This record gives sequence, structure tokens and C-alpha cells, in this order.
Amino acid sequence: TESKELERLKRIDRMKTEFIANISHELRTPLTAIKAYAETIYNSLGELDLSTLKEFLEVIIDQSNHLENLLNELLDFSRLERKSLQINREKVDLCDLVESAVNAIKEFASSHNVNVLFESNVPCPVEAYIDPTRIRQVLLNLLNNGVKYSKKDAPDKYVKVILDEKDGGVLIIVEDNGIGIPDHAKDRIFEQFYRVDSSLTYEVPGTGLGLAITKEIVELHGGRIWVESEVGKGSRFFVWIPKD
Amino acid sequence: NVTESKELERLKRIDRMKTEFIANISHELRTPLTAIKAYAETIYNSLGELDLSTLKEFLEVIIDQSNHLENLLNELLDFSRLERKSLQINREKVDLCDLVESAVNAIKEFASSHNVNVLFESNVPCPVEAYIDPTRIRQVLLNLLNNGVKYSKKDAPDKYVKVILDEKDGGVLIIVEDNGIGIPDHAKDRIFEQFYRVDSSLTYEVPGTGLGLAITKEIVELHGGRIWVESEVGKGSRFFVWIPKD
Amino acid sequence: SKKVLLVDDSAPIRKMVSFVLKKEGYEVIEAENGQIALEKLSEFTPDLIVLDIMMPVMDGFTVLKKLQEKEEWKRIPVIVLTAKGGEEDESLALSLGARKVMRKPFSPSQFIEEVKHLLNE
Amino acid sequence: SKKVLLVDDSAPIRKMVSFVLKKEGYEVIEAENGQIALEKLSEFTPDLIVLDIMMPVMDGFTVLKKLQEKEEWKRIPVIVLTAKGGEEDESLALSLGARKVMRKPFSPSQFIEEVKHLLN
Ligand SMILES: Nc1ncnc2c1ncn2[C@@H]1O[C@H](COP(=O)(O)OP(=O)(O)O)[C@@H](O)[C@H]1O
Ligand SMILES: Nc1ncnc2c1ncn2[C@@H]1O[C@H](COP(=O)(O)OP(=O)(O)O)[C@@H](O)[C@H]1O
Ligand SMILES: [Cl-]
Ligand SMILES: [Mg+2]
Ligand SMILES: [Mg+2]
Ligand SMILES: [Mg+2]
Ligand SMILES: [Mg+2]
Repeated sequence: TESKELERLKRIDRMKTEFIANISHELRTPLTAIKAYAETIYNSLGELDLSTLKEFLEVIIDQSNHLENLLNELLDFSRLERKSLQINREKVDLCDLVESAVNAIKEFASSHNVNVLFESNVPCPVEAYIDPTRIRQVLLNLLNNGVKYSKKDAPDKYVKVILDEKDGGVLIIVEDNGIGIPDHAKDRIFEQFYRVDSSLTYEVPGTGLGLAITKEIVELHGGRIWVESEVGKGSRFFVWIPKD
Repeated sequence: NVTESKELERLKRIDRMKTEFIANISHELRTPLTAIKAYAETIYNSLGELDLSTLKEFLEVIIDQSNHLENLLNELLDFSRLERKSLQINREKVDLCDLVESAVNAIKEFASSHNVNVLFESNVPCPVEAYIDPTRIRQVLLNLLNNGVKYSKKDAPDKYVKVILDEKDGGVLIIVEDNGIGIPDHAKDRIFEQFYRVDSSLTYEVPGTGLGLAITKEIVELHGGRIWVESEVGKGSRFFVWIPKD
Repeated sequence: SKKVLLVDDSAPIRKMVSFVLKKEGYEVIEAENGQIALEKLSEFTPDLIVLDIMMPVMDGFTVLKKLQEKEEWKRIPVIVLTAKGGEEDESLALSLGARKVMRKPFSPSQFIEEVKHLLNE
Repeated sequence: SKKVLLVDDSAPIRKMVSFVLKKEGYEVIEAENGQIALEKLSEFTPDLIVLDIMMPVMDGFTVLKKLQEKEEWKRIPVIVLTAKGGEEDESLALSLGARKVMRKPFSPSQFIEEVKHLLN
């Protein structure tokens, strides 16, 4: 294997480099913006409108969150390669957790003409002892993939979240009529840096970490994640999580 | 050039250090942002009701933290540009005298942590005018000075890092001289390589990622100059930096 | 010259609050956690304490409890400044002897008003 | 409602200046560098130009040169908004047709005052 093991590790290193290169340049933009807006407010104290003062500060905050997002992308990668990712379990109502997650990606789905739908197969006070942030992140990664990898010119594009109870834990299904995943890459999608060979004709951007961090979180919960997709009809992502 | 096994163990060693770098800088970058966020939010919600002096100070902190984050971002950017071999340079006429004096003040705290006296000497009266990138040459000096403290003798009576600045017709020669542990002959060229660190009985306690000199070499050569080391194990080390005139 | 103790693990918060207090003309003493806070209470008696809840080593609820017990300490006014915005956390702090619970982000004008109200009493 | 051409290679500046302008009642057209500014000059004629100096492809001075050369571009009021420390640059700009040279960071009161000054 050694002859190919070098070839494999050498391939990973190229992608690791490209990721750091991209994220470094991305972090520069919000910072520049924060600096400019701060130095402008500072240089012009007591001389500007409350309305202007308000807007300029909102920009400082938006950019701070964007910078935080990117810094989290980097830290998530760091904790993944180091296998240092952790979880904090607490009682959360999953019905409103997925509902809050749906409402967060609604604006992004509208931009790509995609309907966001949440369906519950059981009464809605579904509670489990799980990490609320990290499972929300799992939900958002899957929802984002459903909007990003939808059909190009199709009449009724959707992403649907189906919440149920299987065996003894909780089962979440993220369904989409979208492009579907070819059967050769069915296992490869959860790997680090991996994207579909097509890349949707290179139109869609992505680091390929999404599903790798998702899997890791799901498994740290003592659960498993799998996919069922037809080559050109759509995709169903399956997440099962225990309860204490 | 090398066997497949050795090419593998090298790469794996580089990965560990890349991994350790990224992990560290991720955490370092978080601190300024927390401050930035806290201050931004505090201002925004007390918008109409802040004292002007308090608003002024809250903005200063945001600007200072923005600058600290910017510095930390440049460390990561350099790391990225180094493995892509594409670094930039911005030359301007600056005084080299206080430029090193800036770096001497920037390290006196860390130098005292190890009982190391920072010295600066010059063969020709200040100012020594040079057409060089002031941020980058300061960084070069810091890197060398940092190494002189980091790799000094663990228990010695008189530790020092000296910066010798001697002017010539062709350009300027910077010598950073330490009486530290010194460098073995086999690793004399190797030290300027990316992620290379000397693995010895004395240099095992010390922390590092092995970028300092790799970056330093690149900056120096982009100035169209030369950099080399001269040392003897147990005596100390001399790093030479040559920056020519245009 | 009134002296205020500032207890919070977050360094930006301390700097933020300290400045507002000093600008009002008070001496500020800082503590990174609950244990350090109590350590400094042996040296001197503050006129006011500003207290966080979530801290390493020792938390605010513990601090409050220990303050309410000791004879010299239990007369010192405590303002709680915390990220914990639940009604339960507020009540708990209140029964534990906190004069007021304030939710983050820090809001200086309301903070100054309460600091004055307590010190001039 | 008047139309302003905002030329600067820094995106935050454009966003910052446009907001101030739009809040008053002006329409804003943006250009990321000197040449794109000339490219959008062929499309229409603006009532004012807010020009940066240091830009890629084409810097501010060159824009000023080619502004004073053409039939229609010569009579558009230009306000330079630059981060340049040297005031030798200010002389070089004012001579090339700049109706005012303001330094960065920009003050929305001082700026809006000058815009009304050149449009009434
Ligand atoms: N809902 C989906 N439909 C079709 N393809 C998908 C879907 N979700 C993921 N994929 C494919 O699997 C790859 C891995 O997913 P992910 O780690 O999120 O990568 P990225 O971050 O680039 O989207 C994607 O590049 C995409 O090609
Ligand atoms: N003044 C010095 N004395 C002895 N060895 C040195 C000195 N400066 C640098 N070195 C050697 O060069 C190697 C790489 O240095 P550098 O590129 O600065 O990275 P780091 O200092 O983080 O290891 C070190 O492992 C060290 O052995
Ligand atoms: Cl954390
Ligand atoms: Mg994704
Ligand atoms: Mg070093
Ligand atoms: Mg805290
Ligand atoms: Mg510019």
C-alpha cells in the first residue's frame, strides 16, 4: 500500500493547502470592512446622524459574524484533522430546533427558487439529550446541500425535513428533488474535501468538509448517517440519534 | 533523490507541524474577534445613550483589536503564501537604525524571560538609509532575534543576541550574533527549508513549527539579497543578511 | 473614593466595565474567577461587587452563597452581569442575595444608574 | 434626482459613500477601478464623480487626464477622495481638474456639504 499511501497523502495535502489559501483570503474582506467602518465613525465623532451611526455599526456586526463563521470553518477543520471535536448534551425540543433551522435557510432557498418544508410524523414536543448547536449545524449543512444541489430548470424544487422516532431514538430525514448522487460516489461523499466529480458543471462552490463534519458530529452523538438517492430523481439523507 | 519511505515520513512530519500551526492560530485569532464583537454589540444597543468619551474608547478598542487580528491574519497568510511560493514586497526608503531598534524593544520582554541581553551595534553613524520593505525587514529581524533567545544556552552566565549593522558600497550587511547552542554542520543548509527543525538533545524542549527562517529567506531574496548562517556547535551562531542598494 | 470589585472571566468585559467605572471616579479591582474574588476580599472590603455567573474554578452562584454567609461580606451590594438570560437564573441569583441581575450585552447608562443608586444608600 | 459616479478599488468605501449619497436622494453608479469608470462613462453622463487615486489597471491621475480631454467629460465636477498623505499629490490633482480633494477617512457632513455645493 505504501506506494499508493504516499500518492493518497500527497493528494490530501494539495486540498488542505487550497483550503487554507482560500479561507485566508476570505478572512481579509470582513476585517478590512470592520477597520474602515470603525476608523470612519471614530474620525467623525459627534458629527454624524444617529441613522448613519446605526447603519455603520450594523455593517461592523454583519462582518464580525461573517468573520466568526469563517473562523469556525477553520476551527472545525482543525478539530477534525486532530479528532478533537466535542459535544455537549442537553434536553432540547427537536421540533422547534429543526423549525428554527428551516427559518434560517429560508432566505437562501428563495434565492435559488427552492421551497423549504418541515413535516412531523409524531406529536411535536420531540425531546432528546443532544448538542443543540452542533445538531443545528448538522441540519443546516444538509439543508444547504439541498438548495445548492437542486435541479437547474425544474418546476417545483424543494427541501423537506421529516422528523420521526425509529427503534428507540430519533430519526431525521432531509429530502430533496435535486440532481441526485451517482452510485459510484455513494460512499465517497462523507469523506473530507470530497466533491462530486461533476461539481454541477463547476458552478457550485464548496470546500467538501460539510458532510465530513456532519458525520463526525452525528457519530459523536452515538448515531449514524446514511444516504439514499436515485441517479437523477433526488436525495434522502438519514440521521439517527439515540436519547441518553 | 530520496526513497519512497523517507518521502512519506517527511510529509507526515510536515503534516503534524502544519496541523499544530493551524490549531494554534485558530485560537489566537478568536481572542481579538471576541473583543471586537463584544464592543461592537455593546455600542450598538446603547446607541443613543453612550457618553461620547465612552464611545470614543469603545471604538479605539475595536480598532486596536482589528489591528491585532490583522497581524495574526498575516501570519496565516504568509504560511499560505509560503507553500504557494508567492510572497509580495513593498520597498520604501526607511531608516534601518530605528527599524532594528523597534525589533529590539519588541523582544526585550521575551529576551528577559531567558536572561538574554539584547545588543545593537553599528559600524557607521545613524541613520542608515535603505530602500527596503519596513514591515518585512522588521519581521526578518524579529525572527532572527526570537531564535537567538529561543535557542540560547539553557543555563549560561552571559547570554546575548547582538545585531551588527555595517554599511558597505554594494548595500548593507546585517549580522545577528548569538552565543547559544549553535548548529550542527549537516543542518547548516537545511534550517532555511520549510518546516525544518533541528532534532537534538538540547533542541527538544523548545517549541516551534520551523517557518521563521523559511519565510525570512524568501523576504531577503525578494529584496534581491542573500542570507546564510555561520556557526559552531556549543559556541554560538551568526546569521548574515545582505540587502543591496538599487 | 468608592472601590468596586469586578468579577468576570471575560477580559473584554472587564476592560469595558472597568473603564465606565473609572470614568465615574471609582477604583476598580479585577478578578478572573470566583476564587480570586474571595481571595481579594480578605485584603479589603469593596463598596460594590459586579459579578459574573459562568466562570472557571468558581461560579457566581457559589460566590453569592459564600458572600451571604460571611459576616463582613453579606452587607456588600452585588450587581450580577451575565449572559444567562433565563428567569430561573435571575430568581436564583436574587434569593442568593444579588441586588440586581443585568443581562449582557453591557449597557452602560442603565449600569451607571444602578451603581449610583446602590452606593448612595 | 442627480446621478453620481463612485470610483474606488476598496469595496467598503464604495458602500460607505453610496449609503450617505442615497440617504440624501442621489442615485449611485459604482466603478471598481479607473478604466471601468471610463467604460461606464460611455454608457451615460454623471452629475458628479467621486474619484480615488490608487487603483489597479488605471489610477486616479490618469482618469483626471482623460476626463479633461474629451468633449463631454471635461465639464463634470470631480471630487477626489484619497488616502494619500502627501499634499504634493493634492497640487497634482487640483491642477488636473479636481474641484476638491478630500482625505480619507471621509466625513459624511463635510462630504455632503461639498456635493450640494457643486450641484446648486
Ligand atoms: N442533496 C444533495 N444532492 C446531490 N448531491 C449532493 C447532496 N449533498 C451532497 N452532495 C454531493 O456530495 C458532496 C459532499 O458534500 P459536502 O461535504 O457538503 O461538499 P460541499 O461542501 O462542496 O457541498 C458535494 O460536493 C455534492 O456534490
Ligand atoms: N540562533 C540559533 N541557534 C541554534 N539553532 C538555531 C538558531 N536559529 C535557528 N536555529 C535552528 O533552525 C531551526 C528552524 O528555525 P526556524 O525556521 O526559526 O523555526 P523554529 O525556530 O520555530 O524551529 C530550529 O529548529 C533551530 O534548530
Ligand atoms: Cl468551544
Ligand atoms: Mg455543504
Ligand atoms: Mg523561530
Ligand atoms: Mg463568563
Ligand atoms: Mg485605493
